[PDB]
Amino acid sequence: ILTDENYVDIAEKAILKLERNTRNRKNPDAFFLTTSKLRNLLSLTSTLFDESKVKEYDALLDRIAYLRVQFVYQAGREIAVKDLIEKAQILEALKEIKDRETLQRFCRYMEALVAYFKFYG
Amino acid sequence: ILTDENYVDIAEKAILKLERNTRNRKNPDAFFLTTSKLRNLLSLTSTLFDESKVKEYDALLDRIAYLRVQFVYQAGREIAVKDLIEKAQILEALKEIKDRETLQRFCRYMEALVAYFKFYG
Amino acid sequence: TFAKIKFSAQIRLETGLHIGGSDAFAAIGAINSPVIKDPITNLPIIPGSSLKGKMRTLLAKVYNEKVAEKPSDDSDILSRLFGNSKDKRFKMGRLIFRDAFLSNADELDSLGVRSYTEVKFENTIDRITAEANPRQIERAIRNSTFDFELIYEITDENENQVEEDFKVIRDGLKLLELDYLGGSGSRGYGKVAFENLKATTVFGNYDVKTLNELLTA
Amino acid sequence: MRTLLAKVYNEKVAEKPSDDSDILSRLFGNSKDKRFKMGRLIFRDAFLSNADELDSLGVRSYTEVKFENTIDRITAEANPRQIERAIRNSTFDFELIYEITDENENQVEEDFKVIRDGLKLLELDYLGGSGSRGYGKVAFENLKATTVFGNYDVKTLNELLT
Amino acid sequence: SLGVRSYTEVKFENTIDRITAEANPRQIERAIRNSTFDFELIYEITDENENQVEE
Amino acid sequence: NDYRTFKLSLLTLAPIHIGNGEKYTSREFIYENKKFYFPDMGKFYNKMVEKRLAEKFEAFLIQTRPNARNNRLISFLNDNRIAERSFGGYSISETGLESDKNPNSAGAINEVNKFIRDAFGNPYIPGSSLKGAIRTILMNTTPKWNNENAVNDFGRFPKENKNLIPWGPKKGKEYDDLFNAIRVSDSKPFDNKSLILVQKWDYSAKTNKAKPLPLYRESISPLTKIEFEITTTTDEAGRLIEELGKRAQAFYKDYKAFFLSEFPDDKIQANLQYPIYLGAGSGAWTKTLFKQADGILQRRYSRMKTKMVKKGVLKLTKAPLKTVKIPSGNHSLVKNHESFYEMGKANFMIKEI
RNA sequence: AAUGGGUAAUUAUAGCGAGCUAGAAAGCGUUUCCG
RNA sequence: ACGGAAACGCUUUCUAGCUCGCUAUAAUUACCCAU
Repeated sequence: ILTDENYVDIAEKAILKLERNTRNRKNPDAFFLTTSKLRNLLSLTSTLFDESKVKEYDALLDRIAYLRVQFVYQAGREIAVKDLIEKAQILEALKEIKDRETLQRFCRYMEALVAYFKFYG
Repeated sequence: ILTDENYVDIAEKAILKLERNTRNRKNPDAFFLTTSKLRNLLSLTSTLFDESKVKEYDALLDRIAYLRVQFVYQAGREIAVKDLIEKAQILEALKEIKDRETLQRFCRYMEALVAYFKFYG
Repeated sequence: TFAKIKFSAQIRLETGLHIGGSDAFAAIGAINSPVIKDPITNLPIIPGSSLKGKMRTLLAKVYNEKVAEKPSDDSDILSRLFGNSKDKRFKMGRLIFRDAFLSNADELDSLGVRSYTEVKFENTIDRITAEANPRQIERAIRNSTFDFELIYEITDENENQVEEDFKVIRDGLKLLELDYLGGSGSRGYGKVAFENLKATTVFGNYDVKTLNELLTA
Repeated sequence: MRTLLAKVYNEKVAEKPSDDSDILSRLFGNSKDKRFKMGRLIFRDAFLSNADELDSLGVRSYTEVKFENTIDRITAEANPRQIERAIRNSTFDFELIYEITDENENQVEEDFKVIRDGLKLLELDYLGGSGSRGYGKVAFENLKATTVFGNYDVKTLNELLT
Repeated sequence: SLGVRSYTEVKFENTIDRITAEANPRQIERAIRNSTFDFELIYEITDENENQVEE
Repeated sequence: NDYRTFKLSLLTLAPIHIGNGEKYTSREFIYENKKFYFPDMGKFYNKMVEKRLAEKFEAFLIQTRPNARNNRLISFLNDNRIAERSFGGYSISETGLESDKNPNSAGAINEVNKFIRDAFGNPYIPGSSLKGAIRTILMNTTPKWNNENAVNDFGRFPKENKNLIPWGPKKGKEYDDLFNAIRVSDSKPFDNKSLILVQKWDYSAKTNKAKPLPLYRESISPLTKIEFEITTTTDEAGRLIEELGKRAQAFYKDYKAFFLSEFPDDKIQANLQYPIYLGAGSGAWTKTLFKQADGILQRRYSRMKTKMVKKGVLKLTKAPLKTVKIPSGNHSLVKNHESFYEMGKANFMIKEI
């Protein structure tokens, strides 16, 4: 669950809980999750955040249900993405996405994940 | 039947109902359905999902009727595919595929089946 | 005296070009790297930005001594036609690259065409251990002919050069045939021909009789 | 449309919009003249006419986003742009209020040589945004003049808008 | 209910100075379109009108 | 003007299959005459619904027979008297070496692959496929890239260091990117009639019988001339392309040293030009910088399809026998009878402009 | 031994995610009625 | 017989100039299975 107050510090604490590359101490603290892998998940959400500002919710919810396909498929393979969606509660946040304000909150919640990934990188 | 809201959690509950390899407990919980077998069914649907975005429905419905050939032929042999199309209501979903929105829904419904197969594997 | 000069060339492919975009909600086991389409007709198009980005960056090795680090450092024969934002008098210079959409909609048909964009499966093979990594990218098909619509713009500053500023257009229409018009370029992907160029005067009553015959050599 | 018409009717390079000639300033208005304020033309914002005709066709959203990286010149890097622009065959209702003041005299027919030519340069140059990379190509269709305020006859004028 | 978060839009404009081509931006605030304002014009009748209440 | 092109005249001396990632299954082709026919199965289904056979046709695709020719699509035509060609028109001829030579099993092939095509239907060899063959030659015959490569540094060993040839934008420093300056173009679209649909034959050292295999790749017939334009810009990528006559032979001489030793010389054939291996054929030692992959490569197949105790298995076909007769006398083109070629063995010669 | 079948992997990977110019500029700051 | 009366916050102004969705990438690997 994430509200309009806490959808950022949940996303900050999520990135800090991503377990680093403790192996191979040359250039340490790198994440198993990589940048271009995470942007694939953002490009999904950062085209619904645009269309939610223009369209209504009911003419848009077909692409919203396909996020639950994509966030599982991108995490079902290449296990470092599964490390994200279990720690950052992505699949639980898609359970509560019933309105445009929450659609614009989760699509903005993903942008906080990309922000602190780039900051703590 | 599957609508724009429920075409994913039906597909999630379908994969969980696939009976595992309860025999041969070394590396357990493997499915009788395999990955490269399922991708043969997806490559059928994930080339109509491309052409539906470009072409109309009426100049495309010849390949749609041949899905009912393929999903029966691929399941008439090698019975683990028949375990899929009876549990995941594939042949019932092809009865209601009268429009581009439903064509893009079933072809997207198959992608949720491949997603949770890879995730629960 | 003010005049506008239009160039109605025809961009005909030989190897299919891939001016990409990104359909963000693509599919699994489908095209994960599409081409940019026309948003209504869903025909593949060539934007003017992919043309202007390949006209300039191939004429910046030929008509540019003291090779430029930035596009602002082009040596003021190239900036006179391609614009230069770091200059008092070269901003928006004299060329407009209109988008080349599609011409042969029904000449590709009656050759046998399912879709106007083909799909190519491509497989990054890992050298060690022979791992496979497939990808599916779209291409505009082979005999697709596009509508090149470059527009020149004559002021009273142009005097003697007018005609100097077409050999750079003619060579930009020639240095690109030796290259690829965008694309996953190294392998095929836009070895393209610029057929039957024609300059006309669409405003201001300027003569192009001596101007056309230097575009046919 | 002023700067396109500025390149035709000035006879010297106007460094200001006030330095445009007396045929531009009595249409688009001038602030330094106490005689050419309250300029003759009134341009209204154009809205989507065919929002229903773009519906029931192959497009869904009325804006498409174009992905447009640059390439660095010596190191060949990339910097991706996402420039939103309207879709291809959007049709916009355009209206062009002209005000026949009693000081107009015989200039009414001279202005329509200028406005039509301003509508003919916009069909050659672009309209807003990155115009040397596409993004322009405006076609003005169904050009016709009607009198929204009384006592003028446009019967011998709609042939100029052929 | 025709979702508008603030009743005044902010329009961004600029100016292209001639001969140098350097823009000069501007942010002017405008009330949005389907705002409906209530207008009350009051014509007062006295004995000094004398058949001028239709002219 | 820094560009300088080449003409790689690729001459197929072997069945060469390329691409398309999809396959005609069984019951999707009719063996009517001594030539195959691959219909449009959506167009085939629409005519047959109009001939009122759709319930019989789905009942046809579920029941198997002890015979095999009655489990192909031609039996559904003869049991219901279909008398038209008229479908999605694509047909190739055959040789008799596709199926088992014995007549009873003839025409009972299954699961053919497809060859890569444009949207017109005319096949071609793409430039992306020909460039991957060049890269392995340029991998294995440099002494600087064939080093102790494939450092994993994490997890499992199969991760090749792809950041060993510079290819990225590489910020700060100047963009070199050798393989951007090697620009392989596509083929000319050739004709369907040079397609013969060979099958894969496995051959090991022990168990000297060459076992059949149900791959049925529609391959290019040998002795077909295909040209390629390869344009190179810089000097370093300029020099590595005319050198290929000394690079591809040095590759194949190092590749004759093992996996083309320990075999009879009957199955292996001569070169007669500069040798090269296109896709979908002899793999994992041609699609591989092979010195550092031998120990590592066999880890992936501790399975039922187990890669052998030796390096690998020879990949063979059965294609019709042809000769070139270019030297003094007819060049015999094999060293055996019974029509064995090795799959993917191509040959070229290179020339500027 | 013949017969009849193919089967299993990967389904894109890594990078960039916008940069720089302008950020308002010219006028009018009370006029008329009035002593 | 209102510190009142008459008075448009208004005229002029393109969100514009420069910018390649590009870079590397053989649809390939393995050789059996059923009785």
